Amino acid sequence: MQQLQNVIESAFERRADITPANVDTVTREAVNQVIGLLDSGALRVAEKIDGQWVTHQWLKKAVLLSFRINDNKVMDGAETRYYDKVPMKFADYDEARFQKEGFRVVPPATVRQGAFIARNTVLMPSYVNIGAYVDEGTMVDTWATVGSCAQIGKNVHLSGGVGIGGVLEPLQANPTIIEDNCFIGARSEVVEGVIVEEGSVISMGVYLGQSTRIYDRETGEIHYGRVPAGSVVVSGNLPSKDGSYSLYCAVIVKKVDAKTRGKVGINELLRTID
Amino acid sequence: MQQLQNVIESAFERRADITPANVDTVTREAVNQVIGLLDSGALRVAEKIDGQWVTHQWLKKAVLLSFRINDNKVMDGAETRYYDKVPMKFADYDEARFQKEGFRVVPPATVRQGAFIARNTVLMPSYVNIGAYVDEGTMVDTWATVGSCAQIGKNVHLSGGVGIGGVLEPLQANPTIIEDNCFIGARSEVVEGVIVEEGSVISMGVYLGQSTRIYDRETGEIHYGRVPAGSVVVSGNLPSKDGSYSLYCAVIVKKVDAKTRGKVGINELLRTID
Amino acid sequence: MQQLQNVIESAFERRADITPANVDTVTREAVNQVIGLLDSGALRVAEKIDGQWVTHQWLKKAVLLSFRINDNKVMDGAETRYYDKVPMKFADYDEARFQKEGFRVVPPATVRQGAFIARNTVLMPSYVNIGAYVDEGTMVDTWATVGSCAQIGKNVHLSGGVGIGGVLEPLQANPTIIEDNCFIGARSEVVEGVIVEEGSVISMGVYLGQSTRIYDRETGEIHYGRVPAGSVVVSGNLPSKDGSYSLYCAVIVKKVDAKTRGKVGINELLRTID
Ligand SMILES: CC(C)(COP(=O)(O)OP(=O)(O)OC[C@H]1O[C@@H](n2cnc3c(N)ncnc32)[C@H](O)[C@@H]1OP(=O)(O)O)[C@@H](O)C(=O)NCCC(=O)NCCNC(=O)CCC(=O)O
Ligand SMILES: CC(C)(COP(=O)(O)OP(=O)(O)OC[C@H]1O[C@@H](n2cnc3c(N)ncnc32)[C@H](O)[C@@H]1OP(=O)(O)O)[C@@H](O)C(=O)NCCC(=O)NCCNC(=O)CCC(=O)O
Ligand SMILES: CC(C)(COP(=O)(O)OP(=O)(O)OC[C@H]1O[C@@H](n2cnc3c(N)ncnc32)[C@H](O)[C@@H]1OP(=O)(O)O)[C@@H](O)C(=O)NCCC(=O)NCCNC(=O)CCC(=O)O
Ligand SMILES: N[C@@H](CCCCC(=O)O)C(=O)O
Ligand SMILES: N[C@@H](CCCCC(=O)O)C(=O)O
Ligand SMILES: N[C@@H](CCCCC(=O)O)C(=O)O
Repeated sequence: MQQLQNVIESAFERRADITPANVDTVTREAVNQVIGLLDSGALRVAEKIDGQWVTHQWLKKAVLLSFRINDNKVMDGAETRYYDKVPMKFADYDEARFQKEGFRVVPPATVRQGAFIARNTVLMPSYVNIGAYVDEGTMVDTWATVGSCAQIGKNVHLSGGVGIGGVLEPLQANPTIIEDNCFIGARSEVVEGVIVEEGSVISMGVYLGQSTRIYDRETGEIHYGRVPAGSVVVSGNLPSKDGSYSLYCAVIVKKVDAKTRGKVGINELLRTID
Repeated sequence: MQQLQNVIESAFERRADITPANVDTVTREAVNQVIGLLDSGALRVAEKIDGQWVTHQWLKKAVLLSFRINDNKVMDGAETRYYDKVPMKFADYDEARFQKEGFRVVPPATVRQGAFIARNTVLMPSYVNIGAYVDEGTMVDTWATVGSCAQIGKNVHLSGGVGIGGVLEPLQANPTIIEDNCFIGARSEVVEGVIVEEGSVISMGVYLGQSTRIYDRETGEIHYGRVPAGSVVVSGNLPSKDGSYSLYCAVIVKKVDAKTRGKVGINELLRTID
Repeated sequence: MQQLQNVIESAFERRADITPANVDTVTREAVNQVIGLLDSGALRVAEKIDGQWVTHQWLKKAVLLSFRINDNKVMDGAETRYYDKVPMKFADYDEARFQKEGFRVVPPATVRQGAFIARNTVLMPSYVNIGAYVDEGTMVDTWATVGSCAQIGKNVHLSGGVGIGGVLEPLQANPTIIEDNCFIGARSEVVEGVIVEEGSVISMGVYLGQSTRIYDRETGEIHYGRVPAGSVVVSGNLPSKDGSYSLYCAVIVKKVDAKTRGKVGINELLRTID
């Protein structure tokens, strides 16, 4: 990986001057290799280590560079045409590979090459962008989007119309991360490297970014950037000092319980069979 | 229907042990028949009877079982491939059938087999899941989603990015129902068997589930699970006891009037011609 | 343009009696010409003149008439079929034209014919409807929608799941307009001819329509229908007179600054190369 990491970090510095025509064979083959590993799950943009999520910036750099080294090509849709430079992950798969890989892909769900999809996941019509990692047993419901380099844990349920922030535009320092066993309610959005800790339940229409106050009504504590494991979060507002208006905020109303669990469970019958 | 209802309710009990390989010819043919009837409108998951919506649980059971009896197959997209077990409703249609059926399907709108689409409807790019029923003159605007088994009335307008809850995952007791002549504003969501009574207008960004308080500012009455016919609903918040924060709620601000009607009308010129 | 404007305004009056069969060759060829010009950018539905946006109603009329003069046709998807009357903009393009045109179209992004897409734009999977105009350097992120006749400025960033109001259904007087250099946050919606003035930043989950109060906490001034240039807008609520509840509103919390700019920048490396 040093043999790759090196070439990669070298080119990034020259990013604005590289183009699909002036790029040297070395750098091209390397970025190519790195994208192929992300696509495999062999490498991943962010990892939890010693109980801390860490970002491998050189891997974000390679994702970025792929856009400088590759040229667009016409892609043939059936009733229309496309012109883009990132290949479709599943375009070369056959039943054997799909069977071997063990996930379900509902038309017209789409995934870019360079994204990792784990066994036993179900992708309803949705989008998974380059460099993302989607772990085992997770469902990505209709019109949801897993942003560039985003990290989705095992057994997570991303409801309909949910958006998980990328790192490409706007440019971001760290990917967005949703830990294991979380449920993200319909039309909610999690962006800007916010971390939703495991086993948490985010309600519908909840918008979390670095400037969002996650208010714990119990303790009076206000969080920023992260949702403490096992929380149930809903939309609310906090009043101005004069009380003349109030602004949006996320409110932790309680810890997940049986009652909550009743409404957010994963349906095993929909998962992979034997 | 007893000849079908019977086999169906028998297998459901053995749901976890059935698989596409061990399933007996009988049960397979039956589930198959039942799905074909839902697809026709001949049967429907929930029906209003004596002015009460009622759920036919055995029909929800068959929808569920279809996922145990059928195996995935590679579906050929143009630029990509899919692997799933529910056929595409329109894959076998020709102009004659489309002409005869009388609705409009805008690419890349997609509908699963087992869903009923009525005459004179317009599907912008969106998703309609198995077992759903969409009645006459309704428009499903861009990126909207009609969840599994959901019931949509006649002349309804589901705006852009609207989501109507399914019953598959999370698993639900009753489907979500939107009665006739309702207008659901952009990016709103209605889930968990909530019922929106006829002629109601839901504003943009309104999220309704069983735990959502639908507050009538006029009467002071708080509803749960249903929107009284002819209401105009918008987002709001209710203050904590200490007044230190407030939480999301839906507010009935008034009864539909000419003024309202001015903003939510169906455009007949877009509907079917002669 | 008078030779077209004339025929157009004549037919519109007879809109309900025209059909794909009874329509005269003249009116057909004209509507056809007018749609071809909108598609080219040669004509546009709304234009800023003397620092005021103005709507060319006759052009909205032609868009409307196209739905009366054209008949549906089966469109062949790969795994499914469609039945509609507005052709796909890119169906006839080849690499040369795409290269010449200079924008990027990510599968399965879709655009109707009669919509203008400018050089150096990037369309992630999304929808651009007939008569819309999307200016230079703009990005339309995943699942966003540019409504019928909507006007999007240069270098604008429409985030994921964003919806920009159309004028077809419900029927609208004026198109929705987003001026140059604006950033519209994830899952927000701008409809009903509201105008977002240049260089403004709309946060996530902000819903703006004619009845939305845009409250300036600094001045105490409440706007309706427009976002003053350079504002940063977020969701909030305003309290009832009795203080027994509060209702949704948009709050201008500040003027764009370096801090803001840090979170909303366009990524030039993603744009067109040389
Ligand atoms: C978060 C919930 C699970 C509710 O938590 P719960 O049921 O365990 O707890 P409750 O006791 O009901 O609520 C605790 C407090 O929170 C408040 N609360 C809970 N949920 C709330 C909500 N959504 N809005 C406002 N307040 C809420 C309660 O009013 C209560 O108030 P208080 O404690 O002060 O008296 C629920 O609100 C929710 O968000 N469910 C998820 C909905 C969802 O996303 N469903 C997916 C849609 N299904 C589909 O198939 C869609 C398909 C598609 O769109 O494509
Ligand atoms: C609900 C409305 C129709 C407004 O109701 P109305 O116009 O009949 O009533 P009003 O008199 O304006 O409002 C009554 C009260 O409700 C409040 N109110 C109304 N609408 C409100 C809103 N959206 N937000 C907050 N308050 C609102 C008013 O401020 C007023 O306050 P009060 O009475 O206390 O003084 C409107 O707000 C609305 O939601 N319209 C629907 C918007 C929509 O979904 N459009 C579809 C978008 N069009 C497209 O083409 C999108 C395309 C795509 O996304 O793909
Ligand atoms: C508007 C912001 C940029 C924040 O403005 P800022 O960072 O310049 O200013 P701040 O100093 O943080 O905020 C000023 C005031 O507004 C409040 N505020 C700011 N943003 C807020 C928000 N989102 N919610 C609530 N309050 C907010 C602050 O709390 C602060 O309060 P006060 O001044 O009274 O003390 C941010 O909130 C925001 O909306 N960012 C855009 C998020 C977004 O849409 N990202 C796109 C997602 N990225 C992807 O890749 C998605 C992919 C996909 O979905 O497909
Ligand atoms: N907000 C998105 C934009 C992706 C752009 C991808 C492309 O240009 O191909 C993200 O950061 O992931
Ligand atoms: N929330 C959605 C999930 C559908 C899953 C369909 C599938 O697995 O094929 C619903 O209940 O309708
Ligand atoms: N709300 C949308 C509906 C578009 C309908 C287009 C069609 O019928 O083909 C708009 O006004 O743009």
